[PDB]
Amino acid sequence: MALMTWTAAEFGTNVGFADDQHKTIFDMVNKLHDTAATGNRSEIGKQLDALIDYVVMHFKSEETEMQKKGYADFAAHKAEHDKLVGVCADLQKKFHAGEAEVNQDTTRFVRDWAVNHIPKVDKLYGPCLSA
Ligand SMILES: [Fe+3]
Ligand SMILES: [Fe+3]
Ligand code: NA
Repeated sequence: MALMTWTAAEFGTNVGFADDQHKTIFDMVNKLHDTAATGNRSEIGKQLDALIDYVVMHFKSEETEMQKKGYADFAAHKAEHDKLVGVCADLQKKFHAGEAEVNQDTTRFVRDWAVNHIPKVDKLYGPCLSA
């Protein structure tokens, strides 16, 4: 049972690149979720690291477009990104020190974050970025 399922109704932004990057995030989170129910710590870490790298790139992609187009709520939206990047960096620090584990609570938090962020934050840039 996949943790996350993308639909257009719930998550579509009317912005092609963003919808595509979102669908990749959901697939990479789903993979990490399944791995996080095991004790395969090396595989957990590789999938965690891949997912974080991709998310940071997604945020940059959204920010570069918002800023270039003079989107009204760019700085607020970047602030929400930058707080999750700080949480991700802190988790990588603790995980790669052997001080914290990644488990299905970790991936449920990323789920919770995304399923709030996409509809309530990302969908707001649609009109600007699809114009
Ligand atoms: Fe997004
Ligand atoms: Fe965003
Ligand atoms: Na995300």
